[PDB]
Amino acid sequence: ADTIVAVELDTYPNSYPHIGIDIKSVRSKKTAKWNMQNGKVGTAHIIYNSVDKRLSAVVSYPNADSATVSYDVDLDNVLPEWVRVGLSASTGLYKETNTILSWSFTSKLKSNSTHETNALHFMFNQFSKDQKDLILQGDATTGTDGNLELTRVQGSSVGRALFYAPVHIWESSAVVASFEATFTFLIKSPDSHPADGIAFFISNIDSSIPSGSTGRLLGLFPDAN
Amino acid sequence: ADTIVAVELDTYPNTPHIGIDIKSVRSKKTAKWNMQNGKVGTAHIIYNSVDKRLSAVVSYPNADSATVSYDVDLDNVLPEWVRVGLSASTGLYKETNTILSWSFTSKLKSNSTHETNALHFMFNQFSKDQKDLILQGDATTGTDGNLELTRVSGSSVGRALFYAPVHIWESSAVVASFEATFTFLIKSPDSHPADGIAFFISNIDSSIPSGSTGRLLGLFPDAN
Amino acid sequence: ADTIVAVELDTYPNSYPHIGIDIKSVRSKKTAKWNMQNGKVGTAHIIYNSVDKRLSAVVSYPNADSATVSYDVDLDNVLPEWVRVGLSASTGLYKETNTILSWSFTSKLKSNSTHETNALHFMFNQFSKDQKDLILQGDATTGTDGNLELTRVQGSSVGRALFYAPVHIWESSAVVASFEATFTFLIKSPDSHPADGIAFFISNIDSSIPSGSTGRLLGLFPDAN
Amino acid sequence: ADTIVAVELDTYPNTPHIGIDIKSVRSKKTAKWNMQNGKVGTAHIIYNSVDKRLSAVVSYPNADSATVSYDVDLDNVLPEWVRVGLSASTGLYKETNTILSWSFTSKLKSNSTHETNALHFMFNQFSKDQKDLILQGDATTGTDGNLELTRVSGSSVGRALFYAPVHIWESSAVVASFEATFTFLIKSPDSHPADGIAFFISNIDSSIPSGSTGRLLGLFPDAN
Repeated sequence: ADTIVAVELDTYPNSYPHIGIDIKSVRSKKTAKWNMQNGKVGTAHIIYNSVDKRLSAVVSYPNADSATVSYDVDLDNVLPEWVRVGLSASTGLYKETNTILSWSFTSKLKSNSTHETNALHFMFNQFSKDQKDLILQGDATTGTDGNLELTRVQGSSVGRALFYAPVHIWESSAVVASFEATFTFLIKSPDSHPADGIAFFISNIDSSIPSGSTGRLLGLFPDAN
Repeated sequence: ADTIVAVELDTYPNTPHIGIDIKSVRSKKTAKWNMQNGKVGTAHIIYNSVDKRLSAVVSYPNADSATVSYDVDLDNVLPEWVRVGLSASTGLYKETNTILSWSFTSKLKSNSTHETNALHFMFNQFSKDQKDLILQGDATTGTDGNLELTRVSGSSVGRALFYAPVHIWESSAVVASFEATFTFLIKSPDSHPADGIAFFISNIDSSIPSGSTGRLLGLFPDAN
Repeated sequence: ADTIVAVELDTYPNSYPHIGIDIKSVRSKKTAKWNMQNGKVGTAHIIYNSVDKRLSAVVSYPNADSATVSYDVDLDNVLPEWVRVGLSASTGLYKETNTILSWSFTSKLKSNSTHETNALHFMFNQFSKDQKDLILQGDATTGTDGNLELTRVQGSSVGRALFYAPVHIWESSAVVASFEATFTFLIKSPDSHPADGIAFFISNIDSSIPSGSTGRLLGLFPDAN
Repeated sequence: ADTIVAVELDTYPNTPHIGIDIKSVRSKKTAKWNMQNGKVGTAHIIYNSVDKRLSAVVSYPNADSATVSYDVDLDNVLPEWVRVGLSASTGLYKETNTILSWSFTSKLKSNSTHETNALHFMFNQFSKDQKDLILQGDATTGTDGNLELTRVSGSSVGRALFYAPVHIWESSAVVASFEATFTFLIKSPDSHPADGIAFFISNIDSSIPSGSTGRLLGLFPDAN
């Protein structure tokens, strides 16, 4: 199975819409109430550092309240050293979209050594149709008004975009490793109470959507069971 | 008087450790520090308004690192606008408190989509006339392209502050965060020297209080 | 007199609206045609580096054409080493505004020395009412919807905002010095053909608006004469 | 075959200089280079679509710098998507082509308000398993935390490419710009060594052509 660490946002009535931190399981290690806002653009900000060992996520909407969830986890003990970072989404049987308007990420490995910092950073505010630096899985596509549609714009759609370059998320010799990620999303549905999930995840480099991970398995987990 | 939050590394008797001071010289949290005389050290200080915890690591090449953290809401402690700086004091010893590099980054992300207000600077080489630094006391710039916080040749305090006020919090921001790194060199010919260096954040017109020598680091006027 | 190097945008019928590079004089060293677009947000991008010694500026409008002007100048020979960088605007006798929606700047001094880079960077996407890191001159004010109004929102208004910290723009020991600046502006007028000027400028640290620098002297020059 | 733009520094006879090569090994522009054996050098390469000029500086500590520039519209030369890398070749000499650090930054700013697509990486320490680098030929990572482009102990070519494709141009961008810095160390025991290092940009599946030894640098298949 893949190793997944995910910060996910979902409305699946398994049980209000919530934001949750998932460490290797769909049974969230920590959750907080999130008030989904149909048709508004949301902003999710994920941050981690190895001195604190605290994975944290804030989701806010313009003019509305922020939902925040934090969880103590040492990712050294959870992930491979080299990973791929990406975005996932799964639709229930409703008409709705999962559009990502922008995605940026920064990883930093600071050594013991004076000024020895290794860093990766990418920022996408505009996705082209041939976004060669992204691995698109599922029903995910780019170029859609310069956006990335993660789910098919077909109920029970699942889609994922991973950044191409493997990311060195930790190292047995860094005094501080840290990453931060931010994406803006828009979830539009015609329906009153649509079931939908978006997640930012970190997995082994060769992760693939497990067979049958639709719905609240979010394109990441093969099973709750 | 001035409002100070500081991460300080010192060896003063008054009974080596790294410590977090929130407004008083009586450290809210300290860890044991293994001062390596003549070796270059690096302090990394980090804070964000989601976790509300101030953390630091000091490391030396060969891997003795020390780290300390304190959960504090700096909105409730600091003014909205602050100046940031480096401070140091020597007891009666021949010693240096050299800063080879210092960099800082501050971000306020709004609830508004495409948020960010940011400030960042990086000093890897100090000039003799370093106009973007406010030098207080015995601090000087330029000696080897470095910053000397105390005077190089027995009781000397010095402080360097970045010129621009920094916006460290704003009421509607979804996350405020800052980060600071500085590499320092404390070189004493004496084996067990009394010395202290600190990264601090203060009201924008902080100046060295009367009597802030020794373990008060140029920061505090008393041991309250 | 101050030393001014400015990239300015103006419609003063002295003589189409143009973008011009000004080195110490209001009599632009180089100009290009600019088609002012009332009520639209424009983006100006200024870049310089000391290897090329080419000061360049691009102004674009969403969906419209770009105006670009470039000029060979070695700023080592023009400016003091330490400067203040800022934004200026002057209105003719028309009703119109000069609103800056965002301003970001980056200066970098790279030494001969391995990894010896000094850098300053600031980004404002939101200006508060008490923007303590800006020196406001003239009729300039902040907090206006989180914007900076450079001119009074009074015909023959002049206003300027300078960043607080002196900037080390060059050095006799850097192998490459460079800066880049970007700001978004909105110029609204009710009038058909309003006369207005906006500039990004670099001056000595203690520059002030010269007495009587209204109109096409832009808050920078004391005289054409 | 592969499309190459390269900034190369070499000492091959074939008659020291830094040069800009746009698709051929016959440099479009060269300047005189004063190779300092055993000293660490730093190459800085810069380009933006407004000026449409590719520029480079190589400096050594003690200030011999060399610089070269060429006015070229890289949209008309390069594919839209490229990979970037470092390349080196040794004649028959004992020598190293060590890379101590390499960093790159690419930006595409749209006409759209709040533009930016960006990529940046910074390597100051290479790992033995450096999965974000594609190593070709004799190049290896990890030796001292460094990248060795040719093999360290007579005719060796090696190239390192960053994994992710880079978007270096887009048709609606108001300015595309990139920047590259790398510090290198060429150490030969021999006084006048034949060697060449290059920063290059290629189609994303460039590989070492047959016969690209010596002055062809692992980049070109012939002297055309």
